[PDB]
Parts: sequence; structure tokens; C-alpha cells
Amino acid sequence: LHPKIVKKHTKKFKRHHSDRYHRVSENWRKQKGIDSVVRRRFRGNISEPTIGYGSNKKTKFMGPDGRKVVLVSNVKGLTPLLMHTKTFAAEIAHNVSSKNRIAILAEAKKNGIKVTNAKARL
Amino acid sequence: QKTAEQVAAERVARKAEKRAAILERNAAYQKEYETAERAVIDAKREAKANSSYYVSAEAKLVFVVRIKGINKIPPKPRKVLQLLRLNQINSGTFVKVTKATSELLKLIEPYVAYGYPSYSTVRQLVYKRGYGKINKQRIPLSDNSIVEANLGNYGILSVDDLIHEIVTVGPHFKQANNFLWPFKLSNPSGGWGVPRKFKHFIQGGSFGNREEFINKLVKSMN
Amino acid sequence: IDHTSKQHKRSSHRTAPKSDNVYLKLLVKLYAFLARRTDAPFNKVILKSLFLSKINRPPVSVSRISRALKQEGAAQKTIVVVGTVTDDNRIFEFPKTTVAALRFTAGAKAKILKAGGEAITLDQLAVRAPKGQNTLIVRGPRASREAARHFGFGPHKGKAPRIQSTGRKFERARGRRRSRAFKV
Amino acid sequence: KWYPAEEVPAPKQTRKAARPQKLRASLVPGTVLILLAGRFRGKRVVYLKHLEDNTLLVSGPFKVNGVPLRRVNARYVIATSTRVSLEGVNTEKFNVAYFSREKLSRKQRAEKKEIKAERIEDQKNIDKALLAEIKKTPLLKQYLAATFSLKNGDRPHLLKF
Amino acid sequence: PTRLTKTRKHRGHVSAGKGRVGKHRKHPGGRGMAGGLHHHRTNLDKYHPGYFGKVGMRYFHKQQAHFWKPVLNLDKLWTLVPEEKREEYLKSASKSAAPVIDTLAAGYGKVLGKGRIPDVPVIVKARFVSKLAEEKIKAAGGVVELI
Repeated sequence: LHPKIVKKHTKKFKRHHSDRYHRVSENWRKQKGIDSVVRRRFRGNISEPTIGYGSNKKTKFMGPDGRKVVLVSNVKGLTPLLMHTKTFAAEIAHNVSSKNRIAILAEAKKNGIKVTNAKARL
Repeated sequence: QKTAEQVAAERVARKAEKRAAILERNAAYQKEYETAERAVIDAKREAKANSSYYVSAEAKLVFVVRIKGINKIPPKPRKVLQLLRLNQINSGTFVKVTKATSELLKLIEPYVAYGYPSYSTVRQLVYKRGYGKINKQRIPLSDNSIVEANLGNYGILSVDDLIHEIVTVGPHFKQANNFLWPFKLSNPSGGWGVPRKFKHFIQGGSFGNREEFINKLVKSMN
Repeated sequence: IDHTSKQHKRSSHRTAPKSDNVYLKLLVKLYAFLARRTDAPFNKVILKSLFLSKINRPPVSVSRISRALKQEGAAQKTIVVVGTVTDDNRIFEFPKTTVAALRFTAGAKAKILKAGGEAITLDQLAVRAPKGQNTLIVRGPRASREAARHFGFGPHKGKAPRIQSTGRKFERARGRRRSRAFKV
Repeated sequence: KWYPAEEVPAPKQTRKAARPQKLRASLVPGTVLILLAGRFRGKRVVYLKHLEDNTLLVSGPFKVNGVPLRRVNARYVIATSTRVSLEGVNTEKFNVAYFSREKLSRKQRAEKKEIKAERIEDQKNIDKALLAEIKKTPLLKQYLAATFSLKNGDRPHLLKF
Repeated sequence: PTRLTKTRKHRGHVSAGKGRVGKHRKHPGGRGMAGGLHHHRTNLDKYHPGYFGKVGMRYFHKQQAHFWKPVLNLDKLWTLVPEEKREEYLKSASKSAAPVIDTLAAGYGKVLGKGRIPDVPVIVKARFVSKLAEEKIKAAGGVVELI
């Protein structure tokens, strides 16, 4: 009995003319333009992001599982998520030695904490 | 904390007393409506026999539905559409007709429909789309113990008892109708029964006065 | 939908103190707690008068306090200030009294305590007077601030122009006398 | 700074009772039913009993049209007007338990199963009685054997079944 | 703090919060008080007056010392008496033993009678006095000595 994690607008808010010119990035930016058809919301142009699009507070930051994703680094960083296995999901950070990962993952599987990556390089 | 389950046996008894008292009004109001309806019929008939034309009384109570949407209204009948509280489109009132309020209707005559509703209509509105204006705030009339708390000063101890004060135009009309939040009727399910909503009742269009053809409409907009 | 008024219009009222001040936010919390749960008018006042900025909480002189006691049927009331209580040496015989204030000056704390009085703080005031039993709220004079003289300047408002310096040779000629064209 | 509470969810005391399915007026025991959907779609059959899981227990005699004693959902059926009287048929012991079922193991692949003796015998005991009633009125046995299909120049919104 | 300043918050927006018709050119009203009598007279006839022309006589080499005379109000007056040695005096000088107040040494010229002293006599010493200041001291019991 948890609410279904619906996302409203899954499609990414790509900036106007991100495709057109390479100098422009796909990262969002409000068209400030006086003319702008994006700014003016002409039917048939990109959706500018708006607070309306935001996700339900229950389901916010929650992934596919229904679990917020805390960045774990060493075992002592994993020790806050011990009882909260159903609501949190460790992500062992990128910058961690393979031999450290191996030790964390053991102490994540000991405490039943779903680790998001791992997978685990191999 | 203790003896709190006894209070359920206390207060529900007082409510079993109120529901009787609310019943015995509503039985009487039903007698009042059916006789007042009949007494106009009889008066019409009796007079017809005697050569004489009986004329019905002018409609005490009028129901203004806004027709035109907000955004190209002049200033004056914008102010008046603000005083009836027809701030949306497709919204309603009950305005107790006088001279004063006839002339407010003559200002906004091409942005509203209006006419003389019935117990039935007033009933159908208030149970469906009836809300209170409870500490500002649009609180609905859900359960008749709420109306009771708000208007209990001016009588009116049920939702039907409020309908009474509207329909009949009782002396506490001004508080009932300011308590009743403006109706937010939908769009008429049949349609406006025209092609061109903005014209008037001799010219097809849905605006202005239309005596009793408000009842037919609003029941759909409800 | 036709809006009569401006929508999402904010309070126009400090609902919280823009002050950061830990302790004062304790002192709100406690009076907020009260305001609500007592349903005493007095607590709703204190709570508001905590949130006031420094300008709006001007210092009440222990002279002023004295006057507010010398009122009829109020010589034994507990003078609640919400602001500083400042020392005043223009008065002499400051009477024996309790006074709650936010902050006293070491002049005025001593000048009260010398009399046999009692310098209290708003929490201690809460213990003694949750509902505000026999309190007597005093405010400092808000309109006599050095800014507010300049506020609302013009012909012929009878107000202070903003000038660094000083006297003559400084906004005393043309437009300040018939003799140099006109008198404002 | 926070970390959410790990206490679970208790569901509100939901107010839904389990009142029984009221069927449409056409479905009277004995009625011939066209299964619109299923293994035996088309196949006209007989409606022997309304079971407690809102399923029409059906046969259509297996000895006539190879449609066994079988559940069928009311909504995937057309009730024709035609009936066969069901006075000499048992139908008492048939219920939801009768169709006990096991999703056995969960094997997939590599390579007519069986059918219990009671299932086959209760096919006979019902069929044998039904065949006697069906042989009274003409061409009905022949009707039950043939499968229903919409032809060209059919218009289901005008077919009265 | 640059983070906190509003120009950070403007970044992206074309005009830096200066508008687009009006441009933000350099010195579009002249400089620093110009057109006082011309195209700013409007603002100089509100908000200032007196701001042109020369009222009053001159003083060549006006040293700011002949114009010293910092006032002292009779209310204040007693503050010049020491803090410890005050409790005692203000409750009983009783003539011929009054706490001399040298206002000059305390850095004041004219004693100048605003408030209302007690009935205790003082013996003030001062370079000047208001007519009333004296009147208020004499009637209290003390005197103004001049210096």
C-alpha cells in the first residue's frame, strides 16, 4: 500500500535549439527572448518546465523501487541506513577502490541494504 | 480521558432530539410549499370564474448565472458582476429582487442569464453545489450540523432550512445567501439551446431575463 | 476568473522573526504556544511584539515605565515591555516594581533593582502570567526616530529635509523665505 | 538530518461488503449459451448453474460438442432465448471447490495429461440426463454441435439470439 | 558578499535589471547635481528647498571655538555629580553643604533649564546660564556661580 510512482513528464527538458547549434547545450535554459516562441508557449514548441510538473511528495526522490538514494562511500557511511532498508538504497560512490567496494557490499548484504549499483565492475 | 464513551451516549441523544426537530420543520415547510403553490393555483382559478384576471406576484427571488467569461467587460458591469459574486463564468447567486437589484441586473444584462427559480432548483443546487463561506474559505454543506453552527444566530438549523430562507426570501436572506458561496455550475449538459449564447431572450441567445426558463437550464448546468 | 484583489498576497506581517537569534526563537515558541492555547488576548500581543524589528521595538525608558505605573489603578501591575528597557537619569524616585523586558541595560537593571524592584524576562513573565494576569504593556515612541522626521517631506508638510550639514549656507535660501523668491 | 519512520501502513477500515452478483434476466438455468471467448468460442453450450465465484457452470454436453463441464464467465457469453428443461439434472455437488487447482511447480518445457475418474463420471451423469431432454425437441442436438459464427450480412446490434 | 548580491540573480536576463527601452546609458541626466536650476529643478523644489542663493552674512576665518558653548540641561545636571556619591546628596544636602557641579570641567558651557531638578540645593559652576536655569536652581536652594 504505497502510491504508484508516476512521473508526470518523463521526457527530458532539452533546451531550445540544442540540436540546431552545437554551441548550445541540451541543459535547460529559459528563453528570455522577446520574440521567442518557447517563451510565448506557442502550440507546437517545447514544454518549458514549471512547478506544475513536479512529482508527488510521497514519491519524490524515490526511485523505481520506492527508495531514496544515499551516497555511500565507506562502511561507516552505510551505518545510518541500517534499519531503513525499505526506504533507502545505498549507492556506493564511483570513487571507491574495488577492494573497498567488496568490503562495503559485504556489510550492505549483512544489513540487507539494497545497493543500487553492483553489478560491481567485474 | 475517562467517561468519554458516555459522552457518545450523551451527545448522540441530543442529536436524536435535533433530527426530530429538523424533521418536524421540514414536514411543515413541505406543507407550506404545497399549499402556497396550490393557493396561487386556486387564486388563479377562483378569479378566472369571476371574470377577473388574477395576476401572479412578481418573482421575489432571482438566480443570476454568469454566461460571459471574464476578460472584455467594461468597468461598470464588471463591478456589478463583482457584487453579485459572479467572478467566474457559469456561476450563480440568488439575488433577492427589489428595485435596487433589478437595476444591477439591468447593468449586467448581456453578461448573465437570470430568472426565477423554484424549490426543486434551489434544492437541487444547494444539495449538489452548495458550499458555505466559513471563515472566508469554501467549506461544503456536507452535513447539516455545519450550516447549523454558522447561521444558528439567524435561525436556519439545517441545509433545507437555509433553502427555505432562499426560496421564500425570508428576512435572513442576506446572511443565508452570503453564507452560501457562489454556485459553480458547469456548462449546460444539453447546451445553451441556441447557436449564439450572447444575444437575449427574444433573439435566441442565452442572456438576460428569461422568467422561468432558468429552471430548465440550471438543472442541466448543475 | 475575475480577481477583485491581488492574488497570493502575502501576510504583510512578520509571522516569524527575520531575526536569527536562537534564544528569541525559544521565546517565540513559548509565547506562540501560549497565544494559541490560552486564548488570552495578551499573549497574541506579546508574540507579535517579539517579531518586531529593532526600529519598531524602541527602548522604553525606566522613566516611561514609571509613568505607566502612576496611572490610576495600575501602581501594582507588572509592566511588560517587549524591547529594551533603558536607563533614565532624568527621573529619580523610581518605584518598587516588577518589570518584564526582553533586555535591560546595566543602568536600568540596577535602577530597577535599587528600588526593591524585579527585573524579569519574558519566560519568567510567562510562568507568573501565562494569560497576562495584571500585566500592563508598554511601548516605546515609534514616531520619534531620526529617520521618521524626513519621512513624507514636501511643501508644506512641515518636516525635516535630509542633509548632512548643517545650518546656514545649507538649504536656507531660495525656497525658504519670501526674501529669496518664496517660502516653499 | 531526518531519516523517515520505518513503521509500516495499516489500511483504513474499508467499507466494502461482498454482495452477490445479480445476473441478467436472459441467463436462466438450462439456457443455451454461445461462448464468445475461450478455448470453445462459438460453441453453443448449456448453462447448468450459477456458481458462488460468479461463473456459470457449463457443459453443452461433452458427448455432443466437446465442451466439458466447465466454468464460464457470464460476460463472455450470449444467452440465446432457447432453453432445455433442467428438472432431471443433479448439479448440487458442483461448486468452486470442485474446480480445485494447483499451479504445479513452475516448470517450463523440454517436451493430454489425464482427467480424474470422478470428473469423467460426473460428465456422464449430467450428459446422459441432458441428452434425453435435448432429443425431445428437433435439431437441437444438431444445433449444439455446430459452432456459432457471424456471417457476412450479420449485424450483431440487430441479432436477437 | 557577491553571492548574495542581486546581480548574480540577474545573470541570464538580458538587461541586468535595467530595462530594454531605457538602456542604461552612462550619464543620461548630467552629473552629480546638474541641471539644478534647469531640468532637475523639479526635484530641487521638492526635497530640498533653500538650495540656491545666499542667505545671511559671512564670517571670515570663523574659528569653531568661540562658538563652543555646549548646553547642559537641568534635568541632566545631576549626572555630572559622581555615581556613587549621589544616592547620598539627592536625599539631603540641607543647605550650606551642597554638591558643587562644575559643568565646565565636565565639558559644558551654558546651563540651560529644560527639565525639573529636585528640591535639593546644588551650587552650580558654569560659564553661562539660561534665565530660567538660574531661576530653577535658586528656587531649589542652590546657586549659579559664574566663571
